[PDB]
Amino acid sequence: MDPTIAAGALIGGGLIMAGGAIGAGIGDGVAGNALISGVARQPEAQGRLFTPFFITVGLVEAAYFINLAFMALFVFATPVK
Amino acid sequence: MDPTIAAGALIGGGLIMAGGAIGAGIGDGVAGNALISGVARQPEAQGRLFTPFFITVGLVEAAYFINLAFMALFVFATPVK
Amino acid sequence: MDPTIAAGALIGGGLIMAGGAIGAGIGDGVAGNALISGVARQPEAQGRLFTPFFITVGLVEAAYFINLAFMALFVFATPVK
Amino acid sequence: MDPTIAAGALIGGGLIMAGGAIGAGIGDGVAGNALISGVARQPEAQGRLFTPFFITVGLVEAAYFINLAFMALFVFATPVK
Amino acid sequence: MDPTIAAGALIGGGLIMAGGAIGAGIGDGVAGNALISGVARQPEAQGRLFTPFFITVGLVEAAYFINLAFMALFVFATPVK
Amino acid sequence: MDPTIAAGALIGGGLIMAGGAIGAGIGDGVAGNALISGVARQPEAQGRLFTPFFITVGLVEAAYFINLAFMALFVFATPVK
Amino acid sequence: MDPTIAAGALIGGGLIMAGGAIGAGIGDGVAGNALISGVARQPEAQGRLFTPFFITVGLVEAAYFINLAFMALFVFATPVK
Amino acid sequence: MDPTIAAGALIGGGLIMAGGAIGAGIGDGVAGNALISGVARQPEAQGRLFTPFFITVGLVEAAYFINLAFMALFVFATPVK
Amino acid sequence: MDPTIAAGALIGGGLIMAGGAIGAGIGDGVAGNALISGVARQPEAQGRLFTPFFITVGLVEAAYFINLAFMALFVFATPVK
Amino acid sequence: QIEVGEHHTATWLGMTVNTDTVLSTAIAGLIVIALAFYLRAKVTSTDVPGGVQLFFEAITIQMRNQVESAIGMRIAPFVLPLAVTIFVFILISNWLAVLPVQYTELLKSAAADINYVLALALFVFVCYHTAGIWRRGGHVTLLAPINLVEEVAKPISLSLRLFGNIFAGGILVALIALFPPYIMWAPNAIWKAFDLFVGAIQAFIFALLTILYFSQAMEL
Ligand SMILES: COc1cc([C@](O)(CCN(C)C)[C@@H](c2cc3cc(Br)ccc3nc2OC)c2cccc(OC)c2F)cc(OC)n1
Ligand SMILES: COc1cc([C@](O)(CCN(C)C)[C@@H](c2cc3cc(Br)ccc3nc2OC)c2cccc(OC)c2F)cc(OC)n1
Ligand SMILES: COc1cc([C@](O)(CCN(C)C)[C@@H](c2cc3cc(Br)ccc3nc2OC)c2cccc(OC)c2F)cc(OC)n1
Ligand SMILES: COc1cc([C@](O)(CCN(C)C)[C@@H](c2cc3cc(Br)ccc3nc2OC)c2cccc(OC)c2F)cc(OC)n1
Ligand SMILES: COc1cc([C@](O)(CCN(C)C)[C@@H](c2cc3cc(Br)ccc3nc2OC)c2cccc(OC)c2F)cc(OC)n1
Ligand SMILES: COc1cc([C@](O)(CCN(C)C)[C@@H](c2cc3cc(Br)ccc3nc2OC)c2cccc(OC)c2F)cc(OC)n1
Ligand SMILES: COc1cc([C@](O)(CCN(C)C)[C@@H](c2cc3cc(Br)ccc3nc2OC)c2cccc(OC)c2F)cc(OC)n1
Repeated sequence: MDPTIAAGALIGGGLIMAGGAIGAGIGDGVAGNALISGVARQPEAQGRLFTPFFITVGLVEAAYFINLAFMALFVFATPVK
Repeated sequence: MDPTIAAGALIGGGLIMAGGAIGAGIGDGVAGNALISGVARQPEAQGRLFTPFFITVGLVEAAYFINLAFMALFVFATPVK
Repeated sequence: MDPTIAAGALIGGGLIMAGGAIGAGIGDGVAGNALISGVARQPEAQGRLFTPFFITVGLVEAAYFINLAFMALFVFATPVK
Repeated sequence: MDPTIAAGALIGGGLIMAGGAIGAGIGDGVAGNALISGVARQPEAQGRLFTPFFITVGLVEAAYFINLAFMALFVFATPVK
Repeated sequence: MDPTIAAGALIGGGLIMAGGAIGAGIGDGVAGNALISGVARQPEAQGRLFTPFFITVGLVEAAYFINLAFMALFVFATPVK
Repeated sequence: MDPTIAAGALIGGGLIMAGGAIGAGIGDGVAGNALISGVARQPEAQGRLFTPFFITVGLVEAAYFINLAFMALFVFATPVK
Repeated sequence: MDPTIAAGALIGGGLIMAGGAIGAGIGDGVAGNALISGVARQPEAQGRLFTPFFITVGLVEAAYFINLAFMALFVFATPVK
Repeated sequence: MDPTIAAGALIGGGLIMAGGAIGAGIGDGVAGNALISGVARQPEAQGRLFTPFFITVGLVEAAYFINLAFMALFVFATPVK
Repeated sequence: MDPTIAAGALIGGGLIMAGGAIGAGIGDGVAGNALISGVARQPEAQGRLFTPFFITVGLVEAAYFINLAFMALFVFATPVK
Repeated sequence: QIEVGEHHTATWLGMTVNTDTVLSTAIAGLIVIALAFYLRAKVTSTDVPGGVQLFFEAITIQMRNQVESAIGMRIAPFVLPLAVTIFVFILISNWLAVLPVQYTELLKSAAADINYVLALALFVFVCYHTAGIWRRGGHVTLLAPINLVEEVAKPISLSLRLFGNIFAGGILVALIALFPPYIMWAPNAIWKAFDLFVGAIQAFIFALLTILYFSQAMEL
């Protein structure tokens, strides 16, 4: 029956957003854990830590955004149908 | 007929909220660990540390809330029928 | 018809509680490692350290409790049917 | 049929106990690491450190016991049947 | 038909022992890390450090044994049948 | 029939992009953490710390892109057919 | 028929071995990270550091090989059949 | 019935590259973390710090390439067919 | 018929190689992270740091290549039919 | 297509025995004893040592450092010779797999069969148990069950890690054969390169765990 594909898109799309949330969630923590520490150690450096922080968050959030794109391709398009 | 899609929606939504609470719980923990450590080292620092903390908790909680919105979209409003 | 949707509810609820317990059990374990470390280095800090701690655990426990609510919604209310 | 609900409930209970085990284990390991480190660095500290340690373990252990309870409620008293 | 419940019980045991071993192994690793670091920092502490260590390993292992009990309770004396 | 292969690509292709994002999102976090601290310790190091940082992020992002490609090969080529 | 239990033993046993390798391969690392660092700081300590090391690894490897025993029991000797 | 082993090959090959990209992404991340830290500490040690770096990365890549070879065995040369 | 067992062998062998690569890859990170750092603290300690490094790797990689052995027993020589 | 590690066999005392494994372990043993005779004939003392003597002495003093760091050499001197064979008998036992034979090949390494590693690991077990009983007849009593497993898990993990770490090669040498021969050389090359590293690191850890397990046996 063809509805097995839909179920494969919902389960599979569910994995693409489960892995993405573990990517951003921790990737931004392990990155912010540094910024909160750098601003503890040296307050006047808060202006310059945002470049390394938004590079590393920029890369980590790209992994989430791309995933979210493909999840939409999985669930609203279903390429194999 | 619907039932394999309904099971796939529930399992897909389950994956999205499983990965969501892992991303949320561990990112908040690792961000909060640096907050508590900054307040340990420097009692005067608390007001400055809250900025970096709530930036990182924002970037984290967005990823959980977006997963919660997509689980709700799968479970209450299946896109594929 | 209905029993396979009953399966999807039980497995989906199981995933939600599995991810909730991983995110929460580690979250408190990490945020708590800073409390134990701070109170080891500075016994005098124990009064202040509970404010940032109980913020972080709060946010962490929110991710557990929201998942616990959505597992109860999956297994008792079973939305798609 | 009921056996399919039986397999669903068994896999659901397995997931609930599995995520519970991971959470409790790694949380006790990480909170325990700070306790062992505090007792290494400050020889007198073991008395004070058992308050932060049994707070953080008390939370972590809860997230286990709750999953244990819910696991039994899944296998002995299947909510969906 | 029993074979479905049999496979359910086997995958449930598979999940319970996968989670219990991830938790116990990583908990023992992270507790053992602090023990070796304490002995390499303050060798005079080597007598006391077993106390906090075997508390924390005691909690980490309890999470294993229970699981190991219940996995046998799924696999040899299956609750649902 | 053939649908059982289709979902087999959608599920399996999802898994490839799930472990892909957990790989990149955490990797760029744990590499990025060591750049933010470095720059937080001496701002004039941001010039040279990019030489190791973008190497690691290179390696890491390879482990992502390869999974990305392979996901397309699962969803747009379906090899086993 | 029996082939559903057979597959149930391969997937159940596959999980036991996946969780055993994650738990042990990381533990033996997180513990070893101590050892190396100790030897990097006080080479004179090398001879004593193997005592708390192989205690922790003695616990960790057991959690691998008990999982190997239960996987072997599942796959060679399917208890419910 | 070839499609059933086809879908099993795809889910197995998907798991192989899910675990591969997590092992690769996080291993290179944690190694490059130490590389960036050590190059921030002693900028002159860069030329030396690559020889303990390109070993670990090297080693890690083995455990990625072997999964990539076994993925090709599952997908292009499926063992039982 | 045979195809359900052979699909179970591919999924279940895939899990054994997925958890293998995660445990090894991350292990040889957390161990290498202690080697590089060591060779950054005393840039002439490398010579001896190989003695505890290749011990820890030998323990870690074991948990992967024991999985790979048993994966060939799952994939080519399925103990059940 | 690919198949698991089957064997040619012969029956010598009612029990069947593998024809290779026994052949390739004999080829390793004769080369080891051939180096032992050649070195013992070439041996220097007041003059400068050649390549084989400076190699085997570096191994013997590496083992001496390990054993004398672990236990007093007055108590347990025999664990040094037992440890260097466990290094070098195993080292050559892996290295010979680098030379190309395949076309299915008989020349798989001695550790690509479980019987070899079981005999070595079980021998090491009874040896360190006899060491423990010789001295008289863990670090916490209440851990008896783990200290119960230790006595199984030491020989079982020794054998299984040596088997798994080498059996993977015995499979991968066949896997790359499925690729076109005019492009298969490069991954074959890389893997052949890594083979030596894993063979050496594996010989190293088995010898070191043998020493460190002996140290733990002959305690007090
Ligand atoms: C759809 O639901 C969202 C999504 C998103 C994001 O995808 C990030 C999700 N994170 C916050 C958890 C976001 C984004 C994409 C990126 C892409 C690259 Br490549 C690099 C950095 C990136 N950074 C980003 O945000 C920091 C984004 C995307 C599109 C339009 C947007 O503008 C309307 C937009 F903001 C944010 C959001 O806010 C509630 N809701
Ligand atoms: C629906 O179930 C919830 C959800 C939520 C939250 O999603 C937090 C969930 N985590 C703590 C587990 C929350 C939230 C959304 C965010 C969105 C972005 Br974009 C950025 C930061 C965000 N931060 C947030 O919290 C700090 C939120 C959501 C909706 C309405 C809200 O206002 C009534 C609201 F507060 C809380 C809750 O009750 C505790 N129940
Ligand atoms: C019924 O099973 C439980 C659940 C719970 C909790 O969910 C905690 C779960 N973890 C400790 C394992 C608990 C909880 C919910 C939270 C919600 C937000 Br939003 C923010 C912080 C929260 N913090 C909490 O605890 C610190 C809770 C639950 C229900 C009602 C409550 O009263 C309003 C309530 F407090 C505790 C328990 O017994 C110990 N049994
Ligand atoms: C096949 O089942 C086992 C179990 C075990 C242990 O679980 C250790 C498991 N990990 C170390 C690998 C062991 C154990 C149980 C615990 C229970 C609690 Br509540 C608190 C601390 C505990 N600590 C323990 O040791 C650390 C144990 C188990 C059962 C009976 C026992 O008799 C007393 C017993 F000792 C070892 C084993 O070897 C084959 N096989
Ligand atoms: C039956 O299987 C167990 C379970 C347990 C525990 O769940 C601990 C589980 N961890 C070690 C992994 C335990 C427990 C429950 C908690 C509940 C909350 Br709410 C908050 C803190 C809690 N802390 C706990 O331990 C400190 C517990 C359970 C029941 C009765 C108890 O007696 C009053 C009891 F102590 C222990 C055990 O030992 C054989 N067997
Ligand atoms: C929707 O697919 C993407 C992919 C990508 C990347 O894969 C990065 C993914 N990360 C951020 C999670 C990227 C990439 C591949 C690499 C490959 C190797 Br081997 C080594 C370094 C690599 N570094 C990279 O960038 C850091 C990339 C790939 C292709 C074209 C590109 O040009 C547009 C391109 F930028 C970015 C993206 O943004 C919309 N969308
Ligand atoms: C499309 O599949 C790849 C694979 C790979 C690698 O597997 C590394 C993957 N990481 C960077 C994420 C790589 C590799 C294999 C190794 C094997 C051992 Br045993 C030891 C060290 C090893 N080191 C390596 O590079 C660091 C490799 C493999 C084959 C051909 C290659 O030549 C093109 C080649 F570079 C790179 C790649 O780039 C697009 N695509």
